[PDB]
Amino acid sequence: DKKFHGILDQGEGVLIIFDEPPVDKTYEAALETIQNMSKVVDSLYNKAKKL
Amino acid sequence: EQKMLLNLHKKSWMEGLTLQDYSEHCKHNESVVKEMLELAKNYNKAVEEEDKMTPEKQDPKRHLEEHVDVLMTSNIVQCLAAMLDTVVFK
Amino acid sequence: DLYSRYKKLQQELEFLEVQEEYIKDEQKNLKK
Amino acid sequence: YLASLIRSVVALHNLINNKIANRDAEKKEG
Amino acid sequence: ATSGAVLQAATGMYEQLKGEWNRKSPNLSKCGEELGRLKLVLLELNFLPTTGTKLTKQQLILARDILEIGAQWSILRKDIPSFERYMAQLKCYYFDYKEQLPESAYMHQLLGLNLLFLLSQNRVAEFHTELERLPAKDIQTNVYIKHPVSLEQYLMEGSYNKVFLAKGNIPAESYTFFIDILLDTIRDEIAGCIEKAYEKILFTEATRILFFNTPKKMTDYAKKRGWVLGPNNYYSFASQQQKPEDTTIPSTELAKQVIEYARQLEMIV
Amino acid sequence: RQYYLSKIEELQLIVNDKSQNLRRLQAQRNE
Amino acid sequence: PPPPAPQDVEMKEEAATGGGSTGEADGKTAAAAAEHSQRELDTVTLEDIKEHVKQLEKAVSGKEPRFVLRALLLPFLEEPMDTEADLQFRPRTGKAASTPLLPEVEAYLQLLVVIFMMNSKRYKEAQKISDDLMQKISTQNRRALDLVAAKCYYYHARVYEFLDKLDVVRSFLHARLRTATLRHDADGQATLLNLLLRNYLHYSLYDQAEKLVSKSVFPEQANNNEWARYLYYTGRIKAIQLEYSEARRTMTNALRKAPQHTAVGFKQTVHKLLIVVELLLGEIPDRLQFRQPSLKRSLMPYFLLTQAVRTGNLAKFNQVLDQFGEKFQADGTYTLIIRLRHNVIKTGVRMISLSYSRISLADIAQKLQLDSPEDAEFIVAKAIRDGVIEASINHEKGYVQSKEMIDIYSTREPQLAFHQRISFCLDIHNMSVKAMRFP
Amino acid sequence: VRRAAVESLGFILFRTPEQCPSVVSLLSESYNPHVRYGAAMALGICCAGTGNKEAINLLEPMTNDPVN
Amino acid sequence: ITSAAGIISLLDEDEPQLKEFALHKLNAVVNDFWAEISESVDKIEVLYEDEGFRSRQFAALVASKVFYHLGAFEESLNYALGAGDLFNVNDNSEYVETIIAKCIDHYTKQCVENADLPEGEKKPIDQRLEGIVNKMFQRCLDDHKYKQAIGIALETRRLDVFEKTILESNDVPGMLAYSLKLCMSLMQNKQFRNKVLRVLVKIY
Amino acid sequence: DEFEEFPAEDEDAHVWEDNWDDDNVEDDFSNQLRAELEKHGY
Repeated sequence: DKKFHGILDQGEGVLIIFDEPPVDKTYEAALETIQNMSKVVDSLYNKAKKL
Repeated sequence: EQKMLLNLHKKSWMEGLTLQDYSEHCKHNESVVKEMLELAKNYNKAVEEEDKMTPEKQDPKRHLEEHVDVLMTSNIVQCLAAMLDTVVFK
Repeated sequence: DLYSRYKKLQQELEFLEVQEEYIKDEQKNLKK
Repeated sequence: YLASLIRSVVALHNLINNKIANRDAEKKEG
Repeated sequence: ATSGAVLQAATGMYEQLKGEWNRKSPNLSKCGEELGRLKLVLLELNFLPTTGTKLTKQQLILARDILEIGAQWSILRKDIPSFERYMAQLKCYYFDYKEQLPESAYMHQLLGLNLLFLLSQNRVAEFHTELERLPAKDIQTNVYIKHPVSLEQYLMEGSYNKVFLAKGNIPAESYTFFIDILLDTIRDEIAGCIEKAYEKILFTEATRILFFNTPKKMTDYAKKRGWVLGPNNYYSFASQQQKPEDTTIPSTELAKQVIEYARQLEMIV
Repeated sequence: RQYYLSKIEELQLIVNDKSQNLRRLQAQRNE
Repeated sequence: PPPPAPQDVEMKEEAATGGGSTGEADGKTAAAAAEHSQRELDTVTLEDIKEHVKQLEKAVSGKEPRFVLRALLLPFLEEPMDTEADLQFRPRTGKAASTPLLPEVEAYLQLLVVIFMMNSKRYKEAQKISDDLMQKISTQNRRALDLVAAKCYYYHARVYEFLDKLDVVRSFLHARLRTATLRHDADGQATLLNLLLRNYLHYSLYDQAEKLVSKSVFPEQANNNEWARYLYYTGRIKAIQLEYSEARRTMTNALRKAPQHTAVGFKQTVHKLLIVVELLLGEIPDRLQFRQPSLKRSLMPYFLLTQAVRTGNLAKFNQVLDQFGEKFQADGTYTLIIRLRHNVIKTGVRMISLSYSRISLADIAQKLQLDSPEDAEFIVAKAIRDGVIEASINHEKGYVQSKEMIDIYSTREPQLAFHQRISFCLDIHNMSVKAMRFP
Repeated sequence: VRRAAVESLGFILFRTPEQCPSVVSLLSESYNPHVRYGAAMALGICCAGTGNKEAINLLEPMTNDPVN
Repeated sequence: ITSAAGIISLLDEDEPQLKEFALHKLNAVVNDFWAEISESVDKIEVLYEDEGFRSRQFAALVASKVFYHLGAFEESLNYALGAGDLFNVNDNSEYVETIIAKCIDHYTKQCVENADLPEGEKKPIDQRLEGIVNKMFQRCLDDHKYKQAIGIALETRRLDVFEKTILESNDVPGMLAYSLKLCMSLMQNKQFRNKVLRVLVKIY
Repeated sequence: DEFEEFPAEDEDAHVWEDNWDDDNVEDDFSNQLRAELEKHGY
């Protein structure tokens, strides 16, 4: 349920606490930008049929 | 008198090898990429109105140009300064 | 006569080389 | 990467429009 | 023209070669001298067709057999370069004139020897390319081609265990010598890529995996390989893999790359 | 005759390509 | 009205095309970036499927008699290149002879018309050899020659498949290949190499594509249409050469170069060898490569073959392997018998290597029906030698272990990947800037 | 110095006047007005008294330039 | 087809007449199998170095065809340069056209470089290249239209043949004026301008 | 440029995207789970 940051391993019978890095919005902005550049690339593909 | 006065804005060598600030640089890239996304959003509309009603420099194209230019040069110079500092300073 | 044409072509190539070199310099100075 | 890719995209967009415009002029001239 | 008498004399000396190669302990020097005379007589004959008149096929066919003899002569000397140089010219006779000449009974055995020789020197890509030349019917039918391709398929499907002990099916002694080369070649390549594969291997278990019916040869092998036999008698290979180049920041290469980026950005063209 | 015409042909190719390049460079400088 | 259809449009649009090409040939003599390809698509769409036979209503039989003299069907053909017509229009001099050449074969009636093609081609040969020695002046007749010569002598190679083999096609074109090379590439170099490879491959002969390897390099200006052909051919060279990786790479590069849906035959041919070269690496091909409509009932057998290969049951593969052999030969890839029947295990040990970080040498053998672990050790070792699997082997305790799953992002790898894309994007920008302006 | 340097082109290219329009056609319209005056003078000198036509084609807008 | 090039072994074998017969065989197949026969590299290239070999010029011709086919034109010129007689004297095909198109180009480059510093500072020039160049001159001096060699001679700084060209029939004194036109209007090198003017007044 | 030199040459045309795993054949997962559950004795 993500209410608590940690990870189990039964093979060692242990739970582990980590540092949860702050997602780094740069990469999400990057993905949205490249996806929208893919959209504009399809737009240019709609063009260039007029040659 | 030339380059006697210029010493006033003359960049120092430590200023040249200064590595800026990594947290601030990450904030700068964070803001500029988001602005890039918001510019590309309407750049898509601009390219989707390619139909040439009433043939008409505001918004998407050159703004995207200046953004990519400044972002790319800042990132390149920061990486180069970091690398030079890494290899030369020990 | 073909020799005159060949020399004219070579001088045209040289003049175009001068043209592009000047254009490079002007691009740099105009950017600044 | 993102900056360079966007630069390539805008370069292609200028290229295609330039080709379209000069070809339009050539077709109109005839 | 005297070319008829030239052909008759050439056939006579070729028959002398056939008789001398019929000997079970032939003196290869006399046959080589007769090959030297064939060198001279073949000048009046030709390798490329080159002829403005459609030659009677006999002129070709005898030459065919002659090179075929030179093939079986070569494998009798166990001189691989001679086999290579004779096969390189006999290929033209086999293939360029295929529509005109019939099948020689020696061509399957010789072709199989050539393919499994290509295996002997690890000429694997060329070996596969030649399999396109020879149609599917013969690789399906004749043992002389099927068996070497069978061993190669065994190698791809990894049946080295079968390769090292299925030697009873091989047709001729020339095959035996070529595969007495391939067993050590296979051992050498297995040893070379074990560096990729294993981090440790027991000597006595290695002797099984390479199917050494002579354990001594591995020590000679190991001394050849330079393998550091462990204190508990183990070959080890992780010493070359290590933890490579990660800690050492390559640096200057990154600087050159960033310089290249800055160039390709600020340069005018 | 071989030299003259083979030359003028290759230098014609070069000068044509160079003229196109000069055209694009002039356009960029003009902007 | 249907028979007069060429008179209404075709007779005048072809005249306009010829006039425009000659004007480009006369003024703005750089007639190489013009409508040539854009117009010559009309050929395949309309013209070769129209000029094929001596149609009446002035459609074909009336072409030459009306076009008899141009001083400002062979006997009718003799006059347009004769009758003291002005000969400086080199595109006209080429086209007047080459106009029936492709359509005449496109009729394919094969009856006494093969002789027509066989002689009209040597008419073009005489014209071209006469043009070559005089060192034709600067009017791009090399471009107009190379492509139509390629197509017409391809058709004559078909005829030399009907009769004595097509060696002559190679020997001449190779001689022209250097002739094209020493002056400049008029896009003729690409198609000449393509035909040289095609002549080798029709004989399944291959290796003397020592030409294809860097003894002589392929030109970069191949219009994306010679690119697809040459890349397919070199993929086929590298496939049987046991280097399947770069063959699959370059031919996956090739496949996207084909048109949307008009190259159905070429697309079928490329997919037909792409799927097998992929399974040769143990990688199952993509499903979308079996869902294209016209490609289903053509790629269906190898689909079933793929259904056979994603198992350790090579017996199931063999049970249907002989079921469709003749359609493998008709499609010219049946040599799959030599290159699939034994490497089928490679995919199985691949999937195991994906599923298991650690496994026993016995277990890998059990679930792909292998006999003994003594065999399985050699199989996994071979998979390591080929490099298809990144595992490690330790017989001392029966271990097959995947290497450490290190985080790649804290290493040099992301920088290397991003550097490849940086170079690609900057190259795209550079070649884009290189080609804006021409007015 | 820019003005005089451009003006100096006429004294060195007059042997083949037809090149002078081809080179000066870009110095002819530049942000710097001194370069513009130099371009005009160099074009005039280089063509001498020969009616190059194209030189006049370049000078036709230039005689309407805002700068005096 | 003859799709194999192993016949190169006939040149590996020490019989020089067999080597020459093999060379004659390659010369019929050079431009169908150039890549394969070039892959033999030293096995054919050392035959020029074999001074004991009878017809070294034949191997030289074959290797020059090899390099012309391979695009290493300078190596083609160099491998031809030791042939002699079998060198170039016969105009046969486009290959000969290309090798002359490169060889006298190399000669004129060398002559331009030497003529700038010839006051005993000149650099040695192979007399076989000079021989083929003057053979080309002899051909063009009477072939069909000999009013072309004047331009080459002044380009290659060969004043003697330049003086000869207009001393011949030359069909009109308009050619003696055309030489002056080219000297004064297109050749702008003063250091040779003066020499050409001296030759022109000597003609006049 | 078009490739005429090659053999251009509702059986099952469902629109939805599918994978190799959908053509696989096995008994109902209800049956699989039932058999697994009985045989280990629960």
